[PDB]
Amino acid sequence: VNITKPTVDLLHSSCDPNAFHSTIQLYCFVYGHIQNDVSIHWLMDDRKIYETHAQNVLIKEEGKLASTYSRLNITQQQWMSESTFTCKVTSQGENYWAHTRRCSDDEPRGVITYLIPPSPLDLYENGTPKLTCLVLDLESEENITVTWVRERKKSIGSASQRSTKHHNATTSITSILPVDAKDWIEGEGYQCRVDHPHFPKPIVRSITKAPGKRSAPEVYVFLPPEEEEKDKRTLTCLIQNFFPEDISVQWLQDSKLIPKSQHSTTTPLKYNGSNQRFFIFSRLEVTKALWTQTKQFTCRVIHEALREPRKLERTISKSL
Amino acid sequence: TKPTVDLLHSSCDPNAFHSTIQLYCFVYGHIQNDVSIHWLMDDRKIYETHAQNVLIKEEGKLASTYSRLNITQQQWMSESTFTCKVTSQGENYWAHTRRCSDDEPRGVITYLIPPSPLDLYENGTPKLTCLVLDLESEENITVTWVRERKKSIGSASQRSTKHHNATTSITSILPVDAKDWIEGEGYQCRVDHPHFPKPIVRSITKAPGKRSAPEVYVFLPPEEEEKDKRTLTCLIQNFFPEDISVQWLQDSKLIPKSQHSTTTPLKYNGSNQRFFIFSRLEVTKALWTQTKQFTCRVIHEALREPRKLERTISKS
Amino acid sequence: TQKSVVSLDPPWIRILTGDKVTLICNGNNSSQMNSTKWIHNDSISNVKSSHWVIVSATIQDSGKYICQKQGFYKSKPVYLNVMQEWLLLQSSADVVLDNGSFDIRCRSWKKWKVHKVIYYKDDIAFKYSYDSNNISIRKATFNDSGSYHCTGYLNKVECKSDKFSIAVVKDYTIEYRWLQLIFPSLAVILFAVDTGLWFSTHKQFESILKIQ
Amino acid sequence: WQSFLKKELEFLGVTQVLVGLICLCFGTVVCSTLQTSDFDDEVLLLYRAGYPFWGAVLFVLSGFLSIMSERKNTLYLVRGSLGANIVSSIAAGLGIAILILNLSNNSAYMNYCKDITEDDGCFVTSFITELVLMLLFLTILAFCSAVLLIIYRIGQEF
Amino acid sequence: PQLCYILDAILFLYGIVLTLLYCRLKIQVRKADIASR
Amino acid sequence: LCYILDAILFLYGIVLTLLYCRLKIQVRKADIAS
Ligand SMILES: *[C@@H]1O[C@H](CO)[C@@H](O[C@@H]2O[C@H](CO)[C@@H](O[C@@H]3O[C@H](CO)[C@@H](O)[C@H](O)[C@@H]3O)[C@H](O)[C@H]2NC(C)=O)[C@H](O)[C@H]1NC(C)=O
Ligand SMILES: *[C@@H]1O[C@H](CO)[C@@H](O[C@@H]2O[C@H](CO)[C@@H](O[C@@H]3O[C@H](CO)[C@@H](O)[C@H](O)[C@@H]3O)[C@H](O)[C@H]2NC(C)=O)[C@H](O)[C@H]1NC(C)=O
Ligand SMILES: CC(C)CCC[C@@H](C)[C@H]1CC[C@H]2[C@@H]3CC=C4C[C@@H](OC(=O)CCC(=O)O)CC[C@]4(C)[C@H]3CC[C@]12C
Ligand SMILES: *[C@@H]1O[C@H](CO)[C@@H](O[C@@H]2O[C@H](CO)[C@@H](O)[C@H](O)[C@H]2NC(C)=O)[C@H](O)[C@H]1NC(C)=O
Ligand SMILES: *[C@@H]1O[C@H](CO)[C@@H](O)[C@H](O)[C@H]1NC(C)=O
Ligand SMILES: *[C@@H]1O[C@H](CO)[C@@H](O)[C@H](O)[C@H]1NC(C)=O
Ligand SMILES: *[C@@H]1O[C@H](CO)[C@@H](O)[C@H](O)[C@H]1NC(C)=O
Ligand SMILES: *[C@@H]1O[C@H](CO)[C@@H](O)[C@H](O)[C@H]1NC(C)=O
Ligand SMILES: *[C@@H]1O[C@H](CO)[C@@H](O)[C@H](O)[C@H]1NC(C)=O
Repeated sequence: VNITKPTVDLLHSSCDPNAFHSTIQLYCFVYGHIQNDVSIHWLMDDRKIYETHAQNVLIKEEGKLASTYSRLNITQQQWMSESTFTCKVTSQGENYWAHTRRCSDDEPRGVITYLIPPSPLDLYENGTPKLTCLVLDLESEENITVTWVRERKKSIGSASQRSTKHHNATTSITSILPVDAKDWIEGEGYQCRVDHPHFPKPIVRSITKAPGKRSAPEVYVFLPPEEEEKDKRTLTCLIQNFFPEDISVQWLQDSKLIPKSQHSTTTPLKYNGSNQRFFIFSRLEVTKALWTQTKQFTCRVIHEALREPRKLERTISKSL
Repeated sequence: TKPTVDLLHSSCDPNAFHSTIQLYCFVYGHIQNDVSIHWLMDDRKIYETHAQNVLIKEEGKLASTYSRLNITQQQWMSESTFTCKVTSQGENYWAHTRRCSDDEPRGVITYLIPPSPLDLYENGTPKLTCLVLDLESEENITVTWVRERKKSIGSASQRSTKHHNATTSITSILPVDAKDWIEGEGYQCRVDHPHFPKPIVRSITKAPGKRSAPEVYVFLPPEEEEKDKRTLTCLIQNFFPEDISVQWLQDSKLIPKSQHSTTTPLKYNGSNQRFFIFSRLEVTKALWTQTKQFTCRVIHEALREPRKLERTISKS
Repeated sequence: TQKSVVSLDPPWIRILTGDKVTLICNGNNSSQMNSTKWIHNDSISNVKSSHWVIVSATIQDSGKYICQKQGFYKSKPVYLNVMQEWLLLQSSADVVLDNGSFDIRCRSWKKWKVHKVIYYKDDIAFKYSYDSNNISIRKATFNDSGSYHCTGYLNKVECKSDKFSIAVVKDYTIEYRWLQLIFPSLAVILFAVDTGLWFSTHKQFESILKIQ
Repeated sequence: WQSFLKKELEFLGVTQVLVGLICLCFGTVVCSTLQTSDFDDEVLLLYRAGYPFWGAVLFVLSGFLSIMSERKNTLYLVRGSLGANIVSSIAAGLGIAILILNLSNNSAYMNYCKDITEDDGCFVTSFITELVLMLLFLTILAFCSAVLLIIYRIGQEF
Repeated sequence: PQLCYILDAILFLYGIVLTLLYCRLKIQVRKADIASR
Repeated sequence: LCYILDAILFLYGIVLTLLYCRLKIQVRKADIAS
């Protein structure tokens, strides 16, 4: 069976000051595909748009060939932010693309550097903490050197780096430096430097652990509410009175780990009147059939300020 | 018959040089064996069109077609008005387009803030706010308000503030009616200045989607907590849209909003959008044991009348 | 006749690499042919014109300059500084007199043009401008002395400039005040010599008085 | 009148040594502290001629030779100290002329200064003017001492 | 300002006169020592 | 502070011109009477 390449367009409407809807309609036309073998998915800056409910409309059929298009609704503020919108066309296993963006000038977009600390789960349970330096908005990956220095000692490990080409014609470079735990508890600082022959000076970002007074978190668990008898059951885990805000929460269903996409955790919120305390809420919603299978759930919390080996579990059981 | 004429156009591909902008105007459902399409720029004729009338589909007497144009980048970035002229059944049909204007001229940032549900469904006095930031000075800045149906608009209350970073901000507050905002009336805030090449126009409307009533459950303080303070929690979930207000009470007395915290809403599980929040109130030990009761009330658009729902927690 | 005056036609005393700066002697618009002596970094240069034109400044142009016209005296030296930063706060003077004037400017490097500029003096903001222009400060008093810096956006990235100290004085410091501390420092040697001679003279006279 | 000068001879040798050592001490600080490329050569004419070096050397040598000829009185240092005194007189007259031209140059510069503390130029010119004045006074005194010892030694053989 | 700058000159003159007058008494005392010996 | 240096050097000149006068009158009364 031969492979027939279709033609993919990406057209859209414009803004209207004399209107009140403030929406932009995006059209991705596909001409010359095969019947019942097409699928159009939408992206915005390498992030898939799940909550849109896009509509797919057939145009015509010419024997063994047909034409379809898909329509997307976006706001005016999303369009005016100069983000790239992509429709990905899948036909017989191959992929075809079309991109669009608001027209602008050739202004030299600056590069941004982010340095993020290791997670407490790798720090205090797994034992392999890594720092990652993220470099964004590069026109090309060539002639870019990313170096790592320390503050107290000198023996740095090997830093593996990777390059990614995005849909918005920008390149990203991420380098990962594996560090030891005890140097991070003791409080030494690291630094990531990014250089280029066209830069006047290197861009330097430094990091260390959060300074302050350490407080161990007190966690509590709640049963499903007494007014709930529907098809789903909600379980809660209130964790409060801790500093700093770096914390890790994971649920355990009968001593088996639950994936991180099955539960959500709120952003930490400060309180206690400049005493620097935080609280979060952890929510995990299961169905009635999973709840009624005599399981035994567990909310496990790992924090720096806890006593060794730095973990805390509370048990929710329907019998007790 | 009324053919549907809409104008769609291509734009910048960041992966290509893309010096040609491509204009399309579609004639949907027009009568059979008709239509001629002419293109105009800045209300003047164009004879270098090279249009290609391509047949789309045929459905009985109705038929569909489109025309295609080839313009340069500098003819599009000049912010001229391009219109496709459609002559179907003797009648004349129009469809205009331009480039979208700069929403931040001279680095001026504008926000349009919707009314709170407490003012909307309980107090009855909603207000719209147009916050204009990052100004060099107040002078020669005019803020205008536009309705949708009636020309009778309310009086705006404009005030200014100089900030710590030597920037001036202007806030304009327009009182609106609750009924018109309930039916879905749109409003506009137009900011003008002589140095602006184009005015800044911002619109707002009641948020669209499928309405869902929230479910609220209240929790007692935890049984392991016998310390100097007690913590009371309110769980509100399964509500669309995101606009909600939560209040705490002490024997029908309003606790001030600085004594409790609420979390940022989080989307859950798709495909229709639902949100959940947590409201936390921490009282002292002596205040809890004074044989009182506490309530947690919410106000939402999707609730039944009078858009208020209460959950009472007490030890008795 | 009088002392020569050396001035810059782009009068900013802090510039970046690749900038154009023109050094002028006593003052006219006439690049004369072999009539002006120029001294750079305490060394005679080969440029004998009345206008020293630098087309592209380098780090090796950051020294001291003295011009001398024919029939005139040497000039008061001026100082140039060529730096390489993401954001530079320029100035036309680092020390200014009372009831004087100076300008400041926030300038970026090599087509990274800056917007939304905020000017600070001793970590207190006093001026906001969308564009990078002159901020003229007229009728200088004692309150204008402090540390100056600026912030801005290259495209959407916030960058900060290094702090620059500008001092306002009632009179210029003239850098050679210890030279007049020589003559008392010579008198304290001469009087010590006098006392050392007096002690020996009195000892010799007291020893010859015991002989008689 | 010849007995009025035989007693006062080694003091006349001492003052030349003192004038020469003060000349060397005055030249040393100008050699070390001052960055001479910032100032004019008309103001620093006493330094570009090198006067506080050879004047110091000749004054010290003439004073030392007169002192040693007084305290030795052999018939070889006498009639050899007269040459060391007349070359010191020639050096003193040349130094007087050089200091007079430098004083006129200093006055010509200091006409064009509204104050003594305008900048480095007027201050350095004023300091060099005091140096010129109290080198001229010591040069006149040492020249008179050398000429009067020359007169005393000439009148013995006449 | 100018008064102290003038006063260093008369201080120098006083010091010069002082050492020139002390050296004469020094040599006269030494000659008395070498004559009474 | 030029004036305190002028004061201490003037005191030095006063005490040294007193001691010179003392030594001068001692040399006078020694050499006058052989
Ligand atoms: C082109 O598309 C890429 C892919 O989406 C864009 O990269 C994304 O840029 C955002 C904004 O800088 C990044 O968010 C940041 O993430 C860090 C690390 O989590 C966080 O600390 C920051 O606060 C911020 O939220 C995002 O991570 C990044 N995505 C990837 C995969 O690197 C890029 O910005 C687009 N470029 C243009 C010019 O539109
Ligand atoms: C100079 O300082 C002022 C305040 O001292 C800054 O104004 C603040 O700017 C932020 C960012 O735009 C505003 O936050 C926004 O608020 C709206 C409305 O609540 C919200 O919808 C947005 O999501 C965002 O959070 C903030 O309200 C505003 N503060 C005030 C009092 O208006 C200003 O940005 C500073 N300018 C510079 C150049 O640093
Ligand atoms: C270096 C600058 C800062 C000042 C230099 C001045 C003095 C340190 C020098 C210059 C000449 C010197 C004089 C040269 C010759 C003599 C004669 C000399 O007489 C004798 O030989 C008497 C016998 C004895 O030595 O006891 C006594 C020291 C004196 C006055 C010296 C004392 C120290 C003087 C004044
Ligand atoms: C003139 O002198 C200046 C000293 O102020 C020199 O500037 C320095 O140059 C070196 C490299 O040559 C740099 O490492 C320094 O950072 C510079 N200093 C400053 C303050 O900028 C200048 O190079 C000299 N020029 C010549 C031609 O000799
Ligand atoms: C997109 O907007 C159009 C115009 O209002 C509307 O008819 C259509 O239903 C919208 N599509 C979705 C998926 O909301
Ligand atoms: C990149 O590096 C190469 C050598 O590795 C060099 O020749 C070139 O000039 C650099 N810059 C660019 C833009 O290629
Ligand atoms: C206009 O430009 C597009 C893209 O370059 C091209 O496909 C089209 O043929 C052009 N129009 C004409 C009439 O040539
Ligand atoms: C801005 O400053 C520069 C240099 O100080 C000067 O040449 C120019 O005339 C100034 N412009 C204005 C408008 O003040
Ligand atoms: C200068 O500062 C002082 C104290 O900070 C203040 O009293 C004075 O009024 C200021 N001068 C002016 C002209 O404002």
